[PDB]
Amino acid sequence: IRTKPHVNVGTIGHVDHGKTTLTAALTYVAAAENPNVEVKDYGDIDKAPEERARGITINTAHVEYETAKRHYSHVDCPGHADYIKNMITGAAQMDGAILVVSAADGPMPQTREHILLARQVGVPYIVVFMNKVDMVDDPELLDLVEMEVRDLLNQYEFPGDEVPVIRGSALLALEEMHKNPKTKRGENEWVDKIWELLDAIDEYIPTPVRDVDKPFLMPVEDVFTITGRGTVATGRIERGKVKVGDEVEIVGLAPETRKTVVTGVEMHRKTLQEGIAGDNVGLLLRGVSREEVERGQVLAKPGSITPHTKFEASVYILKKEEGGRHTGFFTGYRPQFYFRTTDVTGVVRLPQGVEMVMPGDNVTFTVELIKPVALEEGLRFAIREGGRTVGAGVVTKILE
Amino acid sequence: IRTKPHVNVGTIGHVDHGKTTLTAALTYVAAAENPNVEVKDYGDIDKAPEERARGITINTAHVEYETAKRHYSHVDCPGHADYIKNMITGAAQMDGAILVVSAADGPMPQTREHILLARQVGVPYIVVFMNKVDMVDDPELLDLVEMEVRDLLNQYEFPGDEVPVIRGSALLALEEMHKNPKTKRGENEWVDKIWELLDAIDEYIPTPVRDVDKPFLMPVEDVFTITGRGTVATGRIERGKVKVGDEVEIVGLAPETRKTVVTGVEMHRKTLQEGIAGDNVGLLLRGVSREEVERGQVLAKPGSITPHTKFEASVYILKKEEGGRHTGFFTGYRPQFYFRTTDVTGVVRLPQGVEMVMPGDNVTFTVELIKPVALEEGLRFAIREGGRTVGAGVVTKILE
Amino acid sequence: IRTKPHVNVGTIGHVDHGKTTLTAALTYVAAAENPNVEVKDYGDIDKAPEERARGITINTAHVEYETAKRHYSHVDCPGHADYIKNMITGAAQMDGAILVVSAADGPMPQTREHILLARQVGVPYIVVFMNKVDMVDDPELLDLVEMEVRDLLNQYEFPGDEVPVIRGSALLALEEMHKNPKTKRGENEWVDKIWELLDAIDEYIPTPVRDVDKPFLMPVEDVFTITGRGTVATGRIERGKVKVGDEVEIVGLAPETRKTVVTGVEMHRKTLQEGIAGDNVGLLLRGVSREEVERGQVLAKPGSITPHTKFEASVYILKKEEGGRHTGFFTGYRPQFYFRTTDVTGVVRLPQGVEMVMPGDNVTFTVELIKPVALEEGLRFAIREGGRTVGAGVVTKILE
RNA sequence: GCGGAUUUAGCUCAGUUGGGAGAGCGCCAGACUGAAGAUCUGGAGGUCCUGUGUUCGAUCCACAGAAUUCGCACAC
RNA sequence: GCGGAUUUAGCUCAGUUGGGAGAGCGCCAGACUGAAGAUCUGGAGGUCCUGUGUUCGAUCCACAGAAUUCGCACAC
RNA sequence: GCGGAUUUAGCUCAGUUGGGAGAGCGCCAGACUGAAGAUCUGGAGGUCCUGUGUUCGAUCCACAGAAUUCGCACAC
Ligand SMILES: CC/C=C/[C@@H](OC(N)=O)[C@@H](Cl)[C@H](O)CC(=O)[C@@H](O)[C@H](O)[C@H](C)/C(Cl)=C/C=C/C=C(C)/C=C/C=C/C(=O)O[C@@H]1C[C@@H](C(=O)O)CC[C@@H]1O
Ligand SMILES: CC/C=C/[C@@H](OC(N)=O)[C@@H](Cl)[C@H](O)CC(=O)[C@@H](O)[C@H](O)[C@H](C)/C(Cl)=C/C=C/C=C(C)/C=C/C=C/C(=O)O[C@@H]1C[C@@H](C(=O)O)CC[C@@H]1O
Ligand SMILES: CC/C=C/[C@@H](OC(N)=O)[C@@H](Cl)[C@H](O)CC(=O)[C@@H](O)[C@H](O)[C@H](C)/C(Cl)=C/C=C/C=C(C)/C=C/C=C/C(=O)O[C@@H]1C[C@@H](C(=O)O)CC[C@@H]1O
Ligand SMILES: Nc1nc2c(ncn2[C@@H]2O[C@H](COP(=O)(O)OP(=O)(O)NP(=O)(O)O)[C@@H](O)[C@H]2O)c(=O)[nH]1
Ligand SMILES: Nc1nc2c(ncn2[C@@H]2O[C@H](COP(=O)(O)OP(=O)(O)NP(=O)(O)O)[C@@H](O)[C@H]2O)c(=O)[nH]1
Ligand SMILES: Nc1nc2c(ncn2[C@@H]2O[C@H](COP(=O)(O)OP(=O)(O)NP(=O)(O)O)[C@@H](O)[C@H]2O)c(=O)[nH]1
Ligand SMILES: [Mg+2]
Ligand SMILES: [Mg+2]
Ligand SMILES: [Mg+2]
Repeated sequence: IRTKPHVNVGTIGHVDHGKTTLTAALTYVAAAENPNVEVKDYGDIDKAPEERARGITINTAHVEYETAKRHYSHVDCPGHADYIKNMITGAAQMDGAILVVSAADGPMPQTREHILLARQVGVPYIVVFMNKVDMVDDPELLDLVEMEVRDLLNQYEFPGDEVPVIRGSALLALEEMHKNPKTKRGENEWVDKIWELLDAIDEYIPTPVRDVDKPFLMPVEDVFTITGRGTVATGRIERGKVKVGDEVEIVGLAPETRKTVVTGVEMHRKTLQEGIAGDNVGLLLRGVSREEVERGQVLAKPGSITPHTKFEASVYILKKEEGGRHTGFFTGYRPQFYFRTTDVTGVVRLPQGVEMVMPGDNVTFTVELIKPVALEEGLRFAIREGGRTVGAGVVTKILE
Repeated sequence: IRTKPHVNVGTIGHVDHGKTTLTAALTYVAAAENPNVEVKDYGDIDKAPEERARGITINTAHVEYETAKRHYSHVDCPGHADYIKNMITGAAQMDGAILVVSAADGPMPQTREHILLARQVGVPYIVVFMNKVDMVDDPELLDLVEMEVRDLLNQYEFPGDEVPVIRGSALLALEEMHKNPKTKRGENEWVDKIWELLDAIDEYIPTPVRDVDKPFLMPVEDVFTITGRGTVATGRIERGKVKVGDEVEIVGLAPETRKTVVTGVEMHRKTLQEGIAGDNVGLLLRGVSREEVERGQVLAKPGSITPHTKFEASVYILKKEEGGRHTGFFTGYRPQFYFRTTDVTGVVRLPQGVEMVMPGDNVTFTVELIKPVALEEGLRFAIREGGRTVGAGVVTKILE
Repeated sequence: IRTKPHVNVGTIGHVDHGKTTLTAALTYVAAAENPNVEVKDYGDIDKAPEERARGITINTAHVEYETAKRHYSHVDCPGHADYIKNMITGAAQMDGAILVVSAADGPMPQTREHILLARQVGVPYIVVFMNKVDMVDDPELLDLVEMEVRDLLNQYEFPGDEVPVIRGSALLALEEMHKNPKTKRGENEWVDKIWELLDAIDEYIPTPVRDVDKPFLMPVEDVFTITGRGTVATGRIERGKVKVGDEVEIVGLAPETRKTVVTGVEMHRKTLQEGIAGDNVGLLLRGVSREEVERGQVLAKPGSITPHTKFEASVYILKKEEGGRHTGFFTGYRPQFYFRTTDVTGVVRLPQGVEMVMPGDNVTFTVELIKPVALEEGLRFAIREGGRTVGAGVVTKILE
């Protein structure tokens, strides 16, 4: 149901500091208007039996909403160390984010780690939201805990002292949107900190510009059997657009390029004609159950960039100084490689010249994924092995 | 069509002495009443073109009937040496039998061999029926030929002089039931010897007690494509009971456990609800032609005791003195093993202790059937190789 | 639509001398009557885009017609050296032919080669048609160019001076049948040379006698998907006859003997009951597209002479003197063998006696075709390797 | 459930009465060829389908199994 | 039925005019390791897809085949 | 998307704290047999599923992967 500017964002921060809560406080604060802005409550997201059981976001969750000017595609990341993988993924099919941060616990393990991941994953812009303020009173402490986030956002090459420290409270401002569902701006002093936070979004993040000029390509971000029909693959398409009924294909993880039909093309549960650039679309397909498509492949019309096992690439191994490894490695190294959606382990086989790649080193070499994948010379990709990120690089070529 | 006590029995004796004839003389003598007791004439049984052609029972045949008190499941065994296999089988899914014996030919090769088989196969009780009397007149000969059957039934550990020697004539008493179809007891002096014979059945054999408390299990005794539908597997179930329409399985001879439906559950050609314990039932199945089930497997609902190739067992090798072998044997010995229904050759592999099993020896060891089978620790089984029985034993364990 | 005597013939001669033209001049000259004799124009035959593009007959073409007495099955052969293969084929499912020869170019490469092929392929009778006369005027040249064809037809063991030299013009006599469609004999002096040519056919070729007393056997000469139905296999059957609806089989080239149905049995596009002996029939089949039958096999009812890879044979290797090879050869020799329809390479393996077959030599030995084929002891066959014919021989036996 | 077959060297076929099997085609050598193919002379290879019995000893006989093949029947 | 390709070492690719082909990746050695992986130095391997012709001699040329690939047509 | 398993010699199973694993069943030897089978005494074989980290050193520990298995959920 076409209309406004669909930008991509999200919340990423330590565990239990607020990512998940300050989310409804968007599907309410800016929902207190537009019939578009719907009912995205807390326990709403954390649908998972376990999630709500443990009390933490494990599984990635995304709940849209629109200010006035721009429409948004805001994703909610988990904070537990155990689940960065998921977290990572998200921050990949987005651009620019809200650094959820406890104003009562200062920075923390994930605080860093996440920003760092951001830094690593290259993310565009960030804006703090010094939250849980209400728990904090002593001012010498509220200032004192902004001087550390600037400090930190610096350390990880970032606007540091240039960034917005929208001190606020995700809960109080959400206990309001609950009482008075349609409270508007300039009404609640808590539903105000929120706006300042958006007046920083619209204010910090510039644009979600792209291009739908090159074929079907859906970085399959998700899959489910939606009762009564076939199955849908949610996932912010990079470059394509899908008018239901398009003979398609899945290019990746699965053996051969599976073909089916887009006879199902929703979007935010609100059917669209043919989703476009960066729009987190969501289509069904005729003849491809879940058993026919998993997070990872690239739903791509017959003929879009092919699947590969081998290939070549220009890589930059981060120094330990950048969270990379501290010991070089040589051929036989099998670190999983990340390609937008999924991640697959590949067996590095250094060039017939180099002998031992080292931290800091910037090099070239071959790879041989344990599975198949959508490759294209220039297709920049990331590398992480046991515990952390090691180096970034591009697909300099292809071999099979 | 439920009602009386279904006991299991049969006729076993030399070839041409009478087993097959003194059979109708039951489906008549006690048929001269109850509408249940039907038309089971001679040539009726020997349906086989060849059987009636050669003049001998080759193929196993069973024709029910009921006295007054108990109902019976009486089976007719062949006598020719060439066909003991069949004979054996029968005497397995029965209990207690009528030793058909010519009163004009004394005991004979099969006389012994069969009793012995009985003895070997462990059979409960036996009652002679010194037959063809009419051919015999001289009394010093009728007594004289009872003193040898006691003598013999002794030799093969049996009630010997305790057993019933119901001297009689299977033909004359069957030429009556032919003339006067409904002649009753105390009428024909030949149709009387018959009763004395039953008044010895009811009198000798005690009970056919059992239990239907453990799953589907049909020792598939027979198979045929019954015009217009699918196919039926006759075979006195040991422990189960089948209400038509039960999703089932065949566990044995065939590769994998074939699944189908009991949409066909006759019994004596007289449909029953759900046949039970030791009742020689007879059910059809949806999706399993003859080409899907052969004498041997165990029609057993999904989950009953599994199929095995390997396994362990406690065995008693009979001494030569007991009709067993006279030379020991060692590993590499491939004697077929008998499991209720069918019989399969297995490659004995003695324990890593014993070197040469000997007659008389009672031992333990491994086996490895040439095919698959329904095993269960405690599942007692028999062994016979070329020509005779060698030893009996139980499935002490299982291996695969 | 049964009626007259179906004899088999054709035109074979150098390239561009006339084979293709003096063809319509039959579907016209003798068509100027009988409604049977239809519209077979020049460019009609050469339907092929390329054929008419290059200006030469590459592809074999056959266009029927009937004099008065006998009906004919006349085939048009290509002349270009590049396409003898095709040419050859034709002259196989025919008998007796018209040596098309330019009266303005004397004999030529193919002139010889073709006659020779004829001679080689054993062909029965031949009649010249010294054509393009109109281009020629000087008589000392028209005689002079008949004295060379007799000369030649001699050289290649033939009636030589006994044969008909029906001097004529295929074009002029075809420019008439165009103007006056129903011009009759004794009318056009050019449409007369034609008759003389037929009055030489009927006059030279004696009979197309045969026998339909042995099973289905269609030397599959052609295949096409005929819009709306299944597919048809044209091809002068040797011995069979096919009433539509016959369960059939294809015995050759294809892996296993494919079975289908003759639910389609045309003939000259004029349905017949059940085509017969030597009649270039044409039947469809239920369940065998083109993808199920190619030029070569033998459509032969279930059970006709089997497929073979190995086999034995009595062979006569032609001397160089006969256009055969000039160097002997030994085991390992893989010359393609010709069997009526298709031709397949086979690996000769000389007998455990001979060491080196030589030109002139007449021998015996084994073969092992690269594919499967319809064999029968006595099934005479020809041999040609790179460029030419080498020797003829029969299937003395079979091996697999 | 019953009857006839046939089971042998990697392949196709032989052969026999118990002292334990032979051909071609491969196969690998040596000769010849730069090499290949062809050829010549050699060589290796078989639990003689399996068990048990009998025998001093079983490819063989007896008794029992098995695979593949042509047939006979039967709640048939 | 007709035309273009491409056929090479176990894998992926080279290479050339007739005297008979070279790389990586395997592969196996030797060094180093308790061993592995990594590495270093060696080694083996190709009937140059097949036949025939021509030649003293064919990976190569000629004539004929074959597999896989992109196209052309046709009772089409 | 989340959790429990289990991964070891050709096969079936052991075993442990970091100095690097043991049984049967095969497997091949030698004895015995003409040979077979049986038996006796020997022998060979495992990257301890994979990478990296830590360590002097990894089957083992840590961090990351993988296959197979039992469960939990979800435009579910
Ligand atoms: C899903 C597939 C997606 C792939 C792409 O993703 C995208 N974009 O989707 C990849 Cl291909 C990106 O396109 C690549 C990209 O964007 C590039 O631009 C790179 O990102 C860029 C070249 C890098 Cl790699 C920058 C790294 C900067 C690191 C810094 C400043 C480190 C922080 C140091 C502070 C600190 O104190 O850290 C502590 C201590 C430390 C120690 O002890 O030294 C250890 C670590 C600790 O945290
Ligand atoms: C279908 C599968 C069914 C299996 C079961 O079956 C069932 N039950 O269904 C089996 Cl598992 C049974 O459950 C086992 C069972 O029941 C046990 O109780 C055994 O049966 C029991 C331990 C045995 Cl084995 C007793 C044997 C007795 C033998 C005697 C008394 C021998 C006779 C001697 C006389 C004679 O002179 O014979 C001559 C001469 C002789 C020579 O020369 O010495 C040779 C032979 C001649 O005939
Ligand atoms: C499609 C399968 C069909 C197979 C059959 O097909 C059928 N029938 O369908 C085959 Cl199985 C036939 O049934 C076989 C058959 O019929 C037999 O009867 C043979 O045909 C017969 C035994 C032969 Cl082989 C005769 C050959 C005669 C050759 C001659 C007289 C040669 C001419 C010489 C003149 C000359 O100067 O030639 C020059 C010079 C020369 C040189 O230099 O020496 C070289 C060549 C030049 O042209
Ligand atoms: N005092 C105070 N408590 C808050 C505020 N925001 C959230 N909380 C409390 O913290 C709880 C859990 O925080 P939540 O938003 O789910 O954390 P998260 O970012 O999803 N972390 P993770 O998913 O990784 O466990 C809330 O339910 C609420 O009680 C706030 O602004 N002030
Ligand atoms: N005199 C006389 N003959 C009899 C008697 N019973 C049977 N017979 C004869 O013996 C014939 C065959 O006997 P039958 O019962 O078939 O023998 P069986 O027990 O089936 N033996 P098998 O089947 O092994 O051949 C009968 O048809 C009949 O003529 C009897 O009591 N007296
Ligand atoms: N002067 C003259 N020209 C003729 C005559 N017959 C044919 N032609 C010419 O030659 C042309 C081509 O001859 P055609 O019959 O197709 O030759 P073909 O026998 O099919 N040879 P190929 O098919 O092998 O090329 C005709 O179109 C026509 O112009 C004739 O009798 N006289
Ligand atoms: Mg969260
Ligand atoms: Mg009988
Ligand atoms: Mg032509």
